[PDB]
Order: sequence, then structure tokens, then C-alpha cells
Amino acid sequence: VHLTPEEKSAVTALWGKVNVDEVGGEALGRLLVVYPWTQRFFESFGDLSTPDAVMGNPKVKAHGKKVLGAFSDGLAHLDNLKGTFATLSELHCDKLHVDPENFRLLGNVLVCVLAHHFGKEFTPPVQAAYQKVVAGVANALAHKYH
Amino acid sequence: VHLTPEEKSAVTALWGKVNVDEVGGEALGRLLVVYPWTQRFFESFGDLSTPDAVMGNPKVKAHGKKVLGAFSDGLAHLDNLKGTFATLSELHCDKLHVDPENFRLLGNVLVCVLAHHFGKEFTPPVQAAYQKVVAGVANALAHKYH
Amino acid sequence: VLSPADKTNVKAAWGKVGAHAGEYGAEALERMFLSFPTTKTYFPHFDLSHGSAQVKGHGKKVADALTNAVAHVDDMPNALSALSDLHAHKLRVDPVNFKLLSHCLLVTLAAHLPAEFTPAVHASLDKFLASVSTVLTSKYR
Amino acid sequence: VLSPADKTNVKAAWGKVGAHAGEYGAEALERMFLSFPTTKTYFPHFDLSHGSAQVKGHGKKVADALTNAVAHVDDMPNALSALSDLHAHKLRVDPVNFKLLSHCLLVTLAAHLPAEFTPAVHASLDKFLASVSTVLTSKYR
Ligand code: HEM
Ligand code: HEM
Ligand code: HEM
Ligand code: HEM
Ligand SMILES: C[C@H](Oc1cc2cc(F)ccc2nc1N)c1[nH]c(=O)ccc1-n1cccn1
Ligand SMILES: C[C@H](Oc1cc2cc(F)ccc2nc1N)c1[nH]c(=O)ccc1-n1cccn1
Repeated sequence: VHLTPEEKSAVTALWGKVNVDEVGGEALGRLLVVYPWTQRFFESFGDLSTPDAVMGNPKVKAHGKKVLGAFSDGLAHLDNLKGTFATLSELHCDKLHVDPENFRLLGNVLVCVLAHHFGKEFTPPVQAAYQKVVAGVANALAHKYH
Repeated sequence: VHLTPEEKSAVTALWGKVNVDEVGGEALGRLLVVYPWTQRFFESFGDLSTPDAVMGNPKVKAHGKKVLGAFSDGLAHLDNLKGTFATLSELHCDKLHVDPENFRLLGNVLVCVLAHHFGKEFTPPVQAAYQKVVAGVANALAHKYH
Repeated sequence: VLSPADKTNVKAAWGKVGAHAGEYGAEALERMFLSFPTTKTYFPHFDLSHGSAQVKGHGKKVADALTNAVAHVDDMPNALSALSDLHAHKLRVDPVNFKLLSHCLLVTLAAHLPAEFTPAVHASLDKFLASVSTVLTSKYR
Repeated sequence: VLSPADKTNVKAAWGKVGAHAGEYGAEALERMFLSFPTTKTYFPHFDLSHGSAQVKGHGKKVADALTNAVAHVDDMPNALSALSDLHAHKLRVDPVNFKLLSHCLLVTLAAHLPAEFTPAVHASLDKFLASVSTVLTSKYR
């Protein structure tokens, strides 16, 4: 992913302020509420029957934190996203059979969450830089399908 | 794209019987009729206002023959689709900005056309082999985005 | 969103299937399982061998649901509510699978009814299958 | 397909936008043009510089169409027929672009109305925008 130096600076500064205990769980929770077929992949999490049950589920919170960690790994390796996500791509494709469109959906839900947390600070140029990042992550996760 | 020896034989035998003057034009024509926003990329073709105008349009027929030629080239280079179509992918992705979902749609319309022409001979195992082919071609056309 | 001509085109094409509806349904499923093997994950409990009675039986149910959808084309959320409960609430079928089955049904119709499978009819059937798919994958209760 | 709760959630959330409707519409377009530059191809005739009066004017038209869609949520194909003709027949907008604008509107609402943007409301608005998108990209005449 190519970011301009101004984009790289704005992306890094915002990311450093991300609440690590909330943002990931909220992005995953919203994926499960907004796109309910994604719940099929998380039957071991128990109760996901209502938005309140999803958002307060500790497995959603913990898994969401792992998902946030992987996006963070992407930001540390923007020049080698395919290589960084190789093992994750094999897991999601070959084992879980997650349709790649769902990767794009999660990336965009994460962008909605960053907007929700940062408000006016999540400006249209800041969003544009984050869209390049999440598209690169979704593409890297879908690489083993390609 | 990996085809079994039985798949390679059945794919080659059917492909050898394809009417080179019709099949490509019919696949492109059906893309334009079934998914009408694709017409935006072909404004130089003139009248595309009705299914009969699309199907009898000589620019649709000639361009469809070029599209069929590229799928024919894909079948000859299943082990190197990305390299074979590198220039074609630069045209569609960098110059035309065709959304990649449209490449999948054309591949599937081509499968519908092959079924239309071959009838009972286009058996479910024959279709399965052709689906591997068209997914690979669509993936190679979208590679310059990746 | 279906036009009045789309509804007529679907009724004409689906009417020509008539009594062989179950056969077309079974073939579309077989095509789906062979072409897109990930779809088999929704049917671990099925015998999926060629000519399996279970696939034939299921094919008839799918085809009969489509006949019912055609008959209630303007009232599909109400008429297909039980099937939405099953696919959207219980099974949580990823919508991509409906695009795969829809494509395999179009292939089956193109192979067996070539005179009926005109570009206009292909367009109307594709729209009809997408509308039925939206209803079956949405939670609207 | 929208549930009764979705319609209530959309009416409440879109009602909270109130006088700022046009501002949110303009910001969603700006976010779309910057995040997904391919979308600019549909607007060669627009001044797309930041704070352009044309983008502000268009933003108000988009937002007002959405208000009209909410006001006729159970009769959208009939109420939006003119917009459908424009986007599907005349402009031939690729449906992917509707997903992009819909996402940018959700981002704008998440940034400016955080108290309203609950997971349940986010789900209802996403379904509403997808239903409006299907109507605007279909030829039903
Ligand atoms: C594009 C964004 C995504 C990222 C970065 C991502 C990242 C991750 C990570 C880091 C793990 C943990 C792997 C481990 O422990 O070794 C994981 C597991 C998993 N992911 Fe994803 N994922 C993404 C999208 C998805 C989507 C869209 C789905 C399903 C709809 C999904 C379903 C799963 C499942 C089912 C597991 C296994 C969880 C378990 O152990 O029960 N992921 N993902
Ligand atoms: C995945 C299947 C596809 C294949 C194999 C394919 C193949 C081709 C080929 C071989 C050419 C001619 C390039 C040359 O001049 O050598 C071409 C041109 C082009 N293709 Fe595709 N194409 C595909 C899909 C699409 C789609 C989905 C669209 C638009 C919706 C599209 C739009 C075009 C356009 C606009 C041109 C330039 C035509 C002109 O000169 O006026 N193609 N394509
Ligand atoms: C046009 C699209 C479809 C229609 C009209 C349809 C229709 C049906 C019908 C009528 C039933 C039987 C319900 C009953 O017993 O009363 C059923 C069952 C089911 N469908 Fe679908 N279906 C469609 C697509 C799909 C797809 C795409 C999948 C997954 C890939 C799927 C998976 C299932 C499963 C797993 C069952 C339960 C089968 C059993 O245990 O007997 N369906 N479907
Ligand atoms: C929620 C989705 C959308 C709604 C409600 C919407 C609404 C509208 C409205 C109300 C107009 C003005 C029609 C008039 O003048 O009477 C319009 C114009 C237009 N829309 Fe959309 N639109 C949407 C999405 C899109 C998208 C995704 C694109 C392309 C990326 C697009 C491209 C256009 C263009 C090019 C025009 C003509 C603008 C002009 O010349 O003044 N629209 N839209
Ligand atoms: C009866 C049906 O009502 C709706 C269909 C909707 C489809 C959507 F994708 C989003 C919203 C819709 N809202 C409706 N009221 C209808 N009404 C029409 O004026 C035209 C075609 C039509 N149709 C029949 C089958 C599929 N479309
Ligand atoms: C009035 C509307 O009618 C249809 C909506 C359709 C949507 C489709 F995606 C395909 C076919 C449809 N057919 C309808 N008759 C309707 N009817 C309902 O029983 C439930 C929800 C609902 N709705 C309002 C806005 C969006 N959905």
C-alpha cells in the first residue's frame, strides 16, 4: 500500500490513540450485527441473538482485539502485506472458507468504528488514507484465493 | 488453475467445437443486456437500447470475438494466467477502471452461453472444469488491482 | 426490483419447465456442489453422491419454492417468510451462495430450454433469482 | 428487505439529521470522491474542489432524496422511479458505487451523530441504504 508521507503521519498519529480494548471488539461486534450471516463462523461464542448480546460478549471482545492486532501488523508492513498475512489468508480461505467480500465488509466496519471514536478528527483525507490501508489488508487476506 | 487430465480432455474437446463467430459476441451481448451498467464502457458501439439491437450489433460481435480469443489464450496457459494477461490486466484495471466483480459476471455469462450452445453435453462435471477456468481468467484480469 | 415484463418473462420460462421442475432443481444443486465445493459445507448431513435420492428430493423442494415465488412475485416477503426464517435466521447462509445457486439454475435452463433462454428472458430470470435471494437472506421479522 | 424495527430505527436516526441533512450529504460525497477516486468519473462536469458550491448543492439533493425515501419507505420503487431512471437507464452507474456512497454516509453519521449510531441503528441504516441502492440501480420502469 502506498501512502503519502502526510498520509503515513496522520494514519500513525490516529492509530496511536486507538483504545485497544474497545475498537476491535466494536468492529467485530458491528460486523456480526450488520451482516448477520458472519455469525455462522462464530458459533463457539455462544449467545449472539441480539445486538446487546453481541456487543457484551467477551469472546467477541477478545477476538476483536486479535483482529485489531492483525490490522496493526498490516500498518507495520505496508510494503509486504501479502507476506505478512500469508498464514492468516490460508486460515481464512483453505480452512474457514470465508467469502472474500466479508474481508472488505470488516475493513469498512473498522473505518465506521474509527469515525465513531474520533468524530471530527476522522476527516475525509484521514478516511481516504485508512481506506487504502483496509483495502490492502482485505486484498492480502484474499491472496490465497487468488 | 489446476484441471485433472479428465477435465483437461473434456474442456479441450468442447472448446474445439465452439463457434468462434458467435459464442464471444453472445457472451458480451448477454453481459450488456443482463448487467446494463456495463454498457457505459462501450459508448462507441452506438445503439445498445434493446436486446435485439445489442445482439445484432457488429461491434459487439467483433469485440466478443476478441474476448473469446483471450479466454482461448487462458486455456492454453492455465499455469501462467497472471503473466499471460499482465498487459490485459493493466488495460482493464489502470486504464478502464472496470470494477473486478464485472470480470466474474462475464466469465459466468460465458458459462451460460456454453450451456446454451452445448445443451446436455455441458454436464455438471464439464461446467465445474469451466468454472475453474473462468475464475482464473477473472482473477488474472483483476491482478493489477491486487 | 422487477418490471411487469420481467414477471411475464419469468412466468413464461418457468411455466415451460412445468412438471420437470424437480429435475432442474436437482441438476442446479449438483452443478453447484461440483462447481463450488464450499457450498457442500451447508449440507454435511446429505448423501451428495451422483444420483442421490436426497439431492433429487431437495431439488424438488427448491424448485417448488421457486414456483411459489413466481405465483406470489409481488408478495415474496410474506409468501417466503418461512424460507427466510430458515436461510437467514437458522442457517445464516452467506449471500454469495445464493449467487452460486442462481447461476447454476440459469446454466440448467440454458442447457435444457435453449429456445426459451433468450437474452431478455436470461435478464428477467437473473433479476427474479436476485430478488428471491434478497428475501431468503434478509431478516425482516 | 427491512423489518418493522429497521423502519423505526431509520425514521428516528434520519429524523435526528434534521436541518444538517444537506451538510451530511455534501460530506458523504467529499469522502467518496477522496476515498474512492474512480467515483469522480461520473461527475466530470462538477467543480470538485473542497467546499465547492456544486458539491454542497448536490449533497442537499442526495440528502433530500433520502428524506423522500424514508417518507415512502414501503413504496420506494414508485416514489424513486425518476431517480431509478436517471441512475440505471441514463447514467448507467455501476452498483459498486452505491456501496461506496452508502459506506461514506454511514461514516459521516458515525462521526457527527455518535449517540444515534448504535449497532442496531447502523444495521438498520445499512439495510435501508442497500434497499434504496437496489431501487436506484434497477430498471423496473
Ligand atoms: C479482513 C479482516 C480480517 C482480519 C484482519 C482477521 C484476523 C483474524 C485473526 C488475527 C485471527 C486469529 C488467528 C489466530 O489465532 O491464529 C482470526 C481468526 C478467525 N477469523 Fe478472521 N479476520 C478478518 C476477517 C474475518 C472475517 C470476515 C470472518 C468471518 C466472517 C473471520 C472469521 C474468523 C474465524 C472464524 C476465525 C477463527 C476464530 C476461532 O478460533 O474460533 N475473519 N481472524
Ligand atoms: C474477464 C473477462 C474479460 C476478458 C477476457 C476481456 C478481454 C478483452 C480483450 C482481449 C480486449 C481487447 C484488448 C486489445 O485491444 O488487445 C478487451 C478490451 C476491452 N474490454 Fe475487456 N475483457 C473482459 C472483461 C471486461 C469487462 C467486464 C468490461 C467492462 C464492463 C470490459 C471492457 C473492455 C473495454 C471497454 C475494452 C476496450 C474496447 C475498445 O477499444 O473500445 N472487459 N477486453
Ligand atoms: C433460490 C434459492 C433457494 C431456495 C428457493 C431454497 C429453498 C429451500 C427449501 C424450499 C428448503 C426446504 C425447507 C423445508 O424443508 O420446508 C431449503 C432447505 C435448505 N436450504 Fe435452501 N434454498 C435456496 C438456496 C439455498 C442455498 C444457496 C443454500 C446453501 C448453499 C441453501 C441451503 C439449504 C439447507 C442447508 C437447507 C436444509 C436442507 C435439509 O436439511 O433438508 N439453500 N431450501
Ligand atoms: C443513496 C444513493 C444516491 C441517491 C439518493 C442519489 C440521488 C441523486 C439525486 C437526487 C440527484 C439529482 C437528480 C435531479 O437533478 O433531479 C442525483 C444525481 C446524480 N447522481 Fe445520484 N444518488 C445516489 C447515488 C449516486 C452514486 C453512487 C453516483 C455515482 C457514483 C451518483 C451519480 C449521480 C450523478 C452523476 C448525477 C447527476 C448530477 C448532476 O448533473 O447534477 N449518484 N443523484
Ligand atoms: C411489490 C414490490 O414491492 C417492493 C419491492 C421492492 C424491492 C426492493 F428491492 C426494494 C424495495 C421494494 N419495495 C417494494 N414495495 C414491487 N413493487 C414495485 O412497484 C415494482 C416491483 C416490485 N417487485 C416485485 C418483486 C420485486 N420487485
Ligand atoms: C413493502 C415492501 O414490499 C416488498 C419488498 C421487497 C424487497 C425485496 F428485496 C424483494 C421483494 C420485495 N417485495 C415486496 N413486496 C416490504 N414488504 C414486506 O413485507 C417487508 C418489508 C418490505 N420492505 C420495505 C422496504 C424494503 N422492504
